[PDB]
Amino acid sequence: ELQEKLIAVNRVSKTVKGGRIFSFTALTVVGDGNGRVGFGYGKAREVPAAIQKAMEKARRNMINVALNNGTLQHPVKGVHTGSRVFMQPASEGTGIIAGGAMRAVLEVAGVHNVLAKAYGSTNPINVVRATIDGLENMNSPAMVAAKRGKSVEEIL
Amino acid sequence: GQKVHPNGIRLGIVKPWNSTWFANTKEFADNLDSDFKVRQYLTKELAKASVSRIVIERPAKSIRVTIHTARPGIVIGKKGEDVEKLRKVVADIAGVPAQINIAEVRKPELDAKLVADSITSQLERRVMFRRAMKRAVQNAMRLGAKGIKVEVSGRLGGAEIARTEWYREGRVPLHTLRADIDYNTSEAHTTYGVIGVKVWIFKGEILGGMA
Amino acid sequence: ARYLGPKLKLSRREGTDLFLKSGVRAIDTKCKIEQAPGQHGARKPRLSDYGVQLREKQKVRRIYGVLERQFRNYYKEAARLKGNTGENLLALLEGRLDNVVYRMGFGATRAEARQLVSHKAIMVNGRVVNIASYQVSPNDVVSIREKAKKQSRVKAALELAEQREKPTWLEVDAGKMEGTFKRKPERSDLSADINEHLIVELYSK
Amino acid sequence: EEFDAIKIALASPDMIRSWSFGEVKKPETINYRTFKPERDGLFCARIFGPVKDYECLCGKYKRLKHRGVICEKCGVEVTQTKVRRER
Amino acid sequence: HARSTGSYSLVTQQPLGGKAQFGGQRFGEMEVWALEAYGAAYTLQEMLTVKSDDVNGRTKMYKNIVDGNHQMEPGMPESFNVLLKEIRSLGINIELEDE
Amino acid sequence: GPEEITADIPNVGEAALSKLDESGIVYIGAEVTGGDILVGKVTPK
Amino acid sequence: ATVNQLVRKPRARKVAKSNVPALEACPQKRGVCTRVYTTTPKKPNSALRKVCRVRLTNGFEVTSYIGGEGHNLQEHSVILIRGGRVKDLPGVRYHTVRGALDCSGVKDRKQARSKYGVKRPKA
Amino acid sequence: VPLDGGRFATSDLNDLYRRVINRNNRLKRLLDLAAPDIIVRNEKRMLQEAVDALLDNGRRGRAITGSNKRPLKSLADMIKGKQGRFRQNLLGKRVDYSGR
RNA sequence: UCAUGUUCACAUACACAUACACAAACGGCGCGCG
RNA sequence: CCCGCAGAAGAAGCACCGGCUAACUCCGUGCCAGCAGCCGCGGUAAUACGGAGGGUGCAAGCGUUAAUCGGAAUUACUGGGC
Ligand SMILES: [Mg+2]
Ligand SMILES: [Mg+2]
Ligand SMILES: [Mg+2]
Ligand SMILES: [Mg+2]
Ligand SMILES: [Mg+2]
Ligand SMILES: [Mg+2]
Ligand SMILES: [Mg+2]
Ligand SMILES: [Mg+2]
Ligand SMILES: [Mg+2]
Ligand SMILES: [Mg+2]
Ligand SMILES: [Mg+2]
Ligand SMILES: [Zn+2]
Repeated sequence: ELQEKLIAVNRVSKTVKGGRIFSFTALTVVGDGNGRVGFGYGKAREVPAAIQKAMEKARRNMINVALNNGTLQHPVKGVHTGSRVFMQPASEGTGIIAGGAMRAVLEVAGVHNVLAKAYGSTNPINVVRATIDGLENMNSPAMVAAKRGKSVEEIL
Repeated sequence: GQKVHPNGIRLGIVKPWNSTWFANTKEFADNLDSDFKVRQYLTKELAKASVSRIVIERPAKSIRVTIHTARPGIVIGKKGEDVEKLRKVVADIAGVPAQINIAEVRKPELDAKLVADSITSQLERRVMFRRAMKRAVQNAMRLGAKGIKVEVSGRLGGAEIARTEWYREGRVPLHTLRADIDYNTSEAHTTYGVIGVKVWIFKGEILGGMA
Repeated sequence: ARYLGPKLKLSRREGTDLFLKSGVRAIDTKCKIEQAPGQHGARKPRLSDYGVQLREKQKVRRIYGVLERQFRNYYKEAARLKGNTGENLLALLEGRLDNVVYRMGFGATRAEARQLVSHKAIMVNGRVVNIASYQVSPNDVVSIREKAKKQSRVKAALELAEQREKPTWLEVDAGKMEGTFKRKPERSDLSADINEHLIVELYSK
Repeated sequence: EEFDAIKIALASPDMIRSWSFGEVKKPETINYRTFKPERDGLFCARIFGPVKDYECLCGKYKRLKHRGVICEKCGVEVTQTKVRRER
Repeated sequence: HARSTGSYSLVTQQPLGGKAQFGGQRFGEMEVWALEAYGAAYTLQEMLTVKSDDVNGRTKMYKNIVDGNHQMEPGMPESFNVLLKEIRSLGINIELEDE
Repeated sequence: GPEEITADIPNVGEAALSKLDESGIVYIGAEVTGGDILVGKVTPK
Repeated sequence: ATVNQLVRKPRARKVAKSNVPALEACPQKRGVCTRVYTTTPKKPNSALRKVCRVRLTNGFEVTSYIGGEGHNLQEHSVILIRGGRVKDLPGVRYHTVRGALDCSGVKDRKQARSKYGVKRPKA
Repeated sequence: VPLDGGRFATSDLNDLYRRVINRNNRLKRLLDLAAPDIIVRNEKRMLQEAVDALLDNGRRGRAITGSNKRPLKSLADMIKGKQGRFRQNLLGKRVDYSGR
């Protein structure tokens, strides 16, 4: 049921006594499609085993994001190692008009209307971690009104 | 590094010979030549019968072929007709009266030469070598082999540079002379050359040493 | 301004049936549809993402017979019209007059419908329209004129339209050789396989 | 549906229409070379429902995401084929 | 002959009958009076629904048995829904009722 | 389309096919049990 | 940087120079080859590529590259030149136009004839 | 259901509804083409005498048949009695987990 | 105490095995067992 | 603009196919000839040079060069850093 898709399969290397030992790392993102997402990063000698380990890691440690009807709650910025991300909620029918890995994450999280941009570096790993950060640190009216102690109609 | 032929180094200790006879220096070479010819023609004929192992045994009055394969139905057919015809042809090749006996191997997945022929057929029909090897290893392990190790070599998937890929699943000890390591090799003749295939299959450390 | 090459070739390239022939004879009998066109057809190299966006665009464009400049113009018109860009694009493309003719069945294929609309057999509200890409507006009485109302191919295509399943937003009377456009088609009233989003994002790259 | 009694009566014409999902028109069932049900015959997949497990007849849709869309190639509803015995 | 599970008929989902088919024995009419003549109600409920006819309950039962839970959810047999439609296929409006 | 009798059966290995001959019929004198393939028929598509 | 410093001395965007100055923002310019010669490329390539020291109309003297397989040019020849660097001839920032005043047509080109100024053969 | 090769099992009701719908197709035609009383009383009789088959074949003067005088089983023949739902499939039915 | 080493040149997203899921049905006519 | 006239009859190119980028095989040649927007290809089996066939993309045009903006958060007021 969990819709899952890989993003980047890179071939990394380690030099050893004889020559070079190659190895692949696949970074995949899974999500139920209703608001719970999670990314995983696997590495192995072969692409299939790599992807499968990545997907196991991703199927564990998923998070919740306070969703509002296939779009976000408020403009949110996130920063990780090199990537910086700006994700803005958008109107109905806009589409997931965003970068590559950003598209992947938001799409499996289920968000169908979002304006995104990846300032700074574009390294898929950091951009995905920054997107997950920017999706996590988004609170919904319920959350914020609970946190201040009012009604949902007082904060709006 | 260069390895020792496992079946060879285990001969006498664990494995039994293929050919079994005694003949003095005058007869020996001719015995060996006849056996080479009969094995040649036998393989060429039963390319499809999945012939694991021939055994030649001539008790000085005849020749007894004992052929372990997985398709007695295919090598025999209706009422031993192909059997007896092959027998008369073997008799003409060898130059003595002949006799064929067929043994049926139960697990076609655990015989080295059988696995080799299967992988070679897959490669000749141009399947993905990686997937072929993986499926072979899974078949053998799920059948229950204590260990198995396969290796394909050369021009893998039509590449210019050759290299050797190999998988090992479980434990396959070679230096343990009392370990029944089945071994075999094969050649897949593809449009880019020969692709070699080696298969070790470790079945168990048999301590008594029967034959 | 028109594609003049083999049609089943396009069908093979897409993979699907694009309905470029009348469908009297089965496509499996006319060609190996399960195979890409040419010597190097039998191969599915993992398609790129932009590649599949392109493929969807080509599928729709070669179902409808629209060159890419006109198709990008349609895309822009859709971007202008408010609402959902995909459904709007489908609305324009379907509202094409040659498409309305093929829909009401006065032509075996959309190619034949364009042929007759070009050779002046089609009249909207008594005014003979010669441009196949005319934009039929809602509640337009589009008729066939007499001179090509004798056309044997026209009548045979009427029968084959009775063979096809009829669209719901078009009221066409065969005996009177007269259709009427009533309402813009719904996405659900068009074929479902085509994904709006592919074309949308492809042009909004 | 849970219940706790049973009632029987004559069905008025409007009730009988209400039970309907379509009106049958053609005296036919399935083709005699291929074996698709002939539309508006006694098996028409758009009257009663789709034949394939959770996927549609015209081929346009084959995944639970489309569950409950009605196509416009032939007009079938994509739904549980189990309901083909219900309607 | 013996059957754990296997085929079911198409018109109504009760098991096939046979040895030439992997069939279930008929718990026929007289046996049901025999259960009713003990107090045995749950046995009967099972025998003619969960073990037999209820297209949900039998797959939930099977899983509860492999789980070893020894519990059933009994529902309502689909052969009886066949009856309703075969009457409602006459102009006879039969229906289930609530209170 | 037309069927074939064969040993080239899809989705089955020598573990079963060992009793067929090369034509696609069981050997006479084969001793058989449940699930043995006696005749390797196959259908197109 | 403080808004105050930016006020005192605004930000003046980096100016990206022309990559082809001798064309003077004009798509092609005429030339008269002073000297046609061959030069060897830079690592890792190896060839003997054909280049002409050419005198523009405006007075600049550049080194133009001679595309296509085979040329019939010499000195005192009127050519037309366009932009684009060769790369493996460091210091050559112009191409010659094939099929121009003296830059003749290539022979037996059946693909990219528009690139190389060759006629449409008997078709 | 198909059986041994490309043949459908003669599935009785679909022969009865086929009778009805054929007759109804004709009757709509002959009504709208405005046939005279004697013709429509023909088809209207044949239709009433067909729906008679579909409901309870054989309470008519004679049961209709499609073989060597085998009467086709109609709906009311599926409800009632010794081979019909109430006795055959509801009151007592075949069960899994059994053997003999 | 102990210098130098000509130029270029080294495997990459799992789009399956005679897409996932999918294991024999209904009526006569008989014979026989209980 | 309309009506009538006979005839498929009078009307298809250009670029690209190693990756970015949609779309491959054979031959010719052998770090030569050559290509090239960037990475690179070519030193006797060239999917990258040339030819062929095949295909892909645009279409009465297609490509090349020149020019600006965007991409470039790459003068960072919105929106950088030491
Ligand atoms: Mg400069
Ligand atoms: Mg020196
Ligand atoms: Mg050095
Ligand atoms: Mg490509
Ligand atoms: Mg070129
Ligand atoms: Mg060559
Ligand atoms: Mg290239
Ligand atoms: Mg080339
Ligand atoms: Mg134009
Ligand atoms: Mg800027
Ligand atoms: Mg900086
Ligand atoms: Zn559909």
